[PDB]
Amino acid sequence: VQLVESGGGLVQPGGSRKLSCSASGFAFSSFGMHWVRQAPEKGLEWVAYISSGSGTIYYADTVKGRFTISRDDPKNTLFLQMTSLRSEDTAMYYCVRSIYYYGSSPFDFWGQGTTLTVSSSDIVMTQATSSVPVTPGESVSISCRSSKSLLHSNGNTYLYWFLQRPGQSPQLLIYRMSNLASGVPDRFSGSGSGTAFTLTISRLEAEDVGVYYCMQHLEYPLTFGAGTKLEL
Amino acid sequence: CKNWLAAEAALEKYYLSIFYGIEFVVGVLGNTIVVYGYIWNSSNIYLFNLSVSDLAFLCTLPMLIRSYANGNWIYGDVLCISNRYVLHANLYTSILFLTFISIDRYLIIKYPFREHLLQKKEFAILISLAIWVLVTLELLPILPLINPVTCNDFASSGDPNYNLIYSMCLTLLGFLIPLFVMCFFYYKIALFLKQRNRQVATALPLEKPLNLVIMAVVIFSVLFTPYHVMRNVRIASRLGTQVVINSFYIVTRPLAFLNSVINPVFYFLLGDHFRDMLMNQ
Amino acid sequence: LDQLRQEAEQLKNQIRDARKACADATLSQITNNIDPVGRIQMRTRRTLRGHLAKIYAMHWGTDSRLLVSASQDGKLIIWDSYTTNKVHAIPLRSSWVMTCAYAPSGNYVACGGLDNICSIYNLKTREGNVRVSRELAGHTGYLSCCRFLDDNQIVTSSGDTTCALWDIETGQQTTTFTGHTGDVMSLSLAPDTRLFVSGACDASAKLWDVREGMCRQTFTGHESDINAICFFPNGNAFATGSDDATCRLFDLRADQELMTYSHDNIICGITSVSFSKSGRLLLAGYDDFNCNVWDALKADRAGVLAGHDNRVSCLGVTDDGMAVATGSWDSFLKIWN
Amino acid sequence: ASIAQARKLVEQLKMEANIDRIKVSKAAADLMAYCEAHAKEDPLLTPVPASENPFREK
Amino acid sequence: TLSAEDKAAVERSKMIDRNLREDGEKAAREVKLLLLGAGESGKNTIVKQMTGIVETHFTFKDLHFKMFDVGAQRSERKKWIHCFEGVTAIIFCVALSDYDLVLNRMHASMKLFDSICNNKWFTDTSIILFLNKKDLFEEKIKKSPLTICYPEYAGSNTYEEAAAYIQCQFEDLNKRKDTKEIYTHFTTKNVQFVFDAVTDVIIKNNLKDCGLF
Repeated sequence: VQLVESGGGLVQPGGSRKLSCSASGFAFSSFGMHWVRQAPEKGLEWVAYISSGSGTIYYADTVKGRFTISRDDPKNTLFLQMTSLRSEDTAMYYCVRSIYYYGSSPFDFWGQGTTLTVSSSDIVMTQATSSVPVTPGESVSISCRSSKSLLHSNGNTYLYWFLQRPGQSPQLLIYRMSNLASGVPDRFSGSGSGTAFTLTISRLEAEDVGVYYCMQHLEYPLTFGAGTKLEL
Repeated sequence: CKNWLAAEAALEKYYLSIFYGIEFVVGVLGNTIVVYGYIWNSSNIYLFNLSVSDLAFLCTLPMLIRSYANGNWIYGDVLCISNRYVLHANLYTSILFLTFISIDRYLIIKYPFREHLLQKKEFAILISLAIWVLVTLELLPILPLINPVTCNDFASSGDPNYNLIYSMCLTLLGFLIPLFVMCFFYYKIALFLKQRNRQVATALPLEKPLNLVIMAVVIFSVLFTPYHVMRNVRIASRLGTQVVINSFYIVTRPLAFLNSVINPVFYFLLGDHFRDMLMNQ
Repeated sequence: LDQLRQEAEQLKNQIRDARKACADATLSQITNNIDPVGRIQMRTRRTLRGHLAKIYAMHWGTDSRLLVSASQDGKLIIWDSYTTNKVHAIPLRSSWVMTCAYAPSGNYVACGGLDNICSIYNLKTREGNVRVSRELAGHTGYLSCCRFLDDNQIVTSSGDTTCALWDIETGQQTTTFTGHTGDVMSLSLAPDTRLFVSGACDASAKLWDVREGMCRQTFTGHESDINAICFFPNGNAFATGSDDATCRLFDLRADQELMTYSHDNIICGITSVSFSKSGRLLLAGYDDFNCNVWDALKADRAGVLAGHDNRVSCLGVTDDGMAVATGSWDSFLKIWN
Repeated sequence: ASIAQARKLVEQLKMEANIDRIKVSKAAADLMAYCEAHAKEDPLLTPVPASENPFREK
Repeated sequence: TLSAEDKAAVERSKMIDRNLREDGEKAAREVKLLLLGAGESGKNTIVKQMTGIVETHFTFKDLHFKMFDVGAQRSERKKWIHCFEGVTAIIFCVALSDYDLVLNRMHASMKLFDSICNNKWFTDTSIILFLNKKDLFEEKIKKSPLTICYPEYAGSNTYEEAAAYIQCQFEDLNKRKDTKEIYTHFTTKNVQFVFDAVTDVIIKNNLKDCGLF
């Protein structure tokens, strides 16, 4: 599985540009695709979503109308047409695949992303603790909170946990607040309740160092947390 | 002169009454049993709509029978308009559904697996609704003609000029054009069946289908052409012999109405597969 | 061989005598003490549409929510029974599928049929598409049944009169079970997974030990082919459906028939059988388009599930006992509760 | 001739006859005990309230 | 009322439904044929002109044919013959060299044809009867009279008469002549005959559906 975004560069304010992402090693046609941005010194922010089969499209209020998302299934390529580029649009853009069926793992793979620079209501997710000194071998915990309760009538708690190690794209750890993603060490554990969640690492390894982000998937204007840094 | 004046009234008095009575009983029985048999594909949708139209047409006869027996319309003006309009609209709806039955029968011969879009179930239901609505819309102009004052019939009611124009336009749009379409498609079906009668010499022949396809056109034409022709000449005669024309039109009218009786028999019972299903049902 | 045939007859007589000696009492006499179950009035909670041909097999996932169904339109569909959503639609290389299975882990499904091959599909692929993980070939007759043991072990019965245990990792059949003189039509796997029972067209059912490849016991009494077989939830007994229109309950430890479920108006064969979670019910499918619920201890026809326009080819009761699914040749599965 | 089949039949019948047996009364008692113990655990035998039914059908 | 991921799952289910119905439409317009015949009936050569079931797909004059050779199934037909109840037609192969070639194979072929034709699953399904090896039959009839297989045959031991005798003898095994047809043929002519027979079957089924037959 591989996602390679392309089209990053420098655009003058008020311009337009088109980002692209080439999918490889998986059935691109059957996945839903997301664009997620990250400002050079801030956390993640969901941009747009296109469903498998292009039947559904969503945008963040900050870009709705300025950006448009499209996919070429025969070409296995995902696009993001952007117009009226503002200084706030300067961010690393990632392409994320997400397949939705009973028991699936949305947001399970992230591309490396492209840097884009520009020349000079929503559910609120809170990660108050921005940083936490840590040493290998010690138990650690990340905390999170939400405005609305993410517990839905159907019993699912739509909370997701991501880890972005330095110099890498975010990696899915937990989906729906308790399910450990494939390839993730059993050290990580997803706990929580209605409107309060925590991620715990038992016997922390040195490789478990980076920024831990929380995300909700209850209302489609998807919102991320501020992130929590772990330092050795 | 006097002889015709005296005689031709006896037709309207007794002949129409008894003909419409026997048509009522047998047509209602047949339409009811075929409706029960039907209750799916475009062919079945069209056949069921045809049966429904024929039944609703037949439902309008009892008032006419009673009035002719009494010589007066007992039921009032509102029921006058309703009954006459429903009668004519259901006649022409039946004609259009016969045309579309012929179209569907040609399609199932050209496209044996129902590939064509016209053979889709929902498309057939759409076409049925369109037929009903269109027939109602093109019948609407009858309403100003059939306003009492006596309850005269459609032919002998209203302004003879506008009545003649509307009658001729209705003939063209609702009988002759459907007649030509049906003849064309059934000619194609007959050619297909005669050419493909026996590709293997030992197979059972297609004589019965060919025969039924011929008989459908023959029955439709024979029963409907005289009625329309006589209606048009009767309406024309009111402009600047008349009772003879009226008697002739009287005799043709039950003939044209007889389609509502034959259609269940012909389109469900003479079909061995349908009849076998009907017994088993 | 003549003296050996006489010895075989002597052994048949000895086993008959032993079974008669242990046949002190009938199950009906013992059950006379307990009350009947009230008229079991179930109703269709869901109708699963999408199959365009005759449904031949279905199976529940261990989660009691997902179920796979096989139809001869060449498709395995995995349904979300709670919402009726289709999770997967797996196109088969041979559309003549006659059996399907769901891995207890839920990672794989299997199917087979007239192709004489059991194909295992991987549901949890990283590529996001279900693909064949292996094809188990070696049977010389149609695949009649298949049941997963682990992610790596599957037991399949075939119309070539033999059942076989397979190692999915290598694709070789670890064990071959022989002894049936007719097509093996059904196969039921014990709750402990260490035993399985098969019913064949020779009107007999045999008990096999998976690890030793050994035929422990043989059960007979049906007048026709055994179309279906199911283990009693305790695993100490099993029930068989037959073409002679009777279900029969057999006990492993007593080694003989316990009870027969028949009624005069029932003259057709039985396509599928299944117990309830407690074992007090015995649901059976019939060629007459309806499924009959049987009081397993009193043999009274406790209810009827009449909602199918054609033969009821398969049943299934969730692992939690919450619902019953019945596929049918009318191409609909219905969830009853 | 099928002497191998005859010998295998004899061996299989011998092994089948050797196993010990229990009384059918004991077997029926065990089945009835299992049914009695797990009666209330059976939603099909004892329907659960509409709130606890996953297949509520609205 | 639905969640975001619930709505996405519903969308996925509807996509699967669309694909399923498209595949169903694709399959509905394909001709399905069941190929039968005991032993060396010549089917091994019939299949050439167009480990269990062998499916053969071919197209001829714009018809897609699926042909199912189930001759390798050494199992009880009773348990899987109903799988094919719905095929457009059955192709039955008979070798006319089986008059005296013992397992007298022609009597077994007659028994198999009687079983297949009068099967409850194939009441409407018609039969295409291929009478193969007419060539070798034309010589064998001279050296061996047809009376060896049918002692009651009163006709002359000539090809033209013996072939007709065999044909009528096979066709009289049809006990439901009022609903089923048999298209006998002595073997592109062969595939042309298959095309003709299936076209006739399809047309008659359609005419029955529309009430013209």
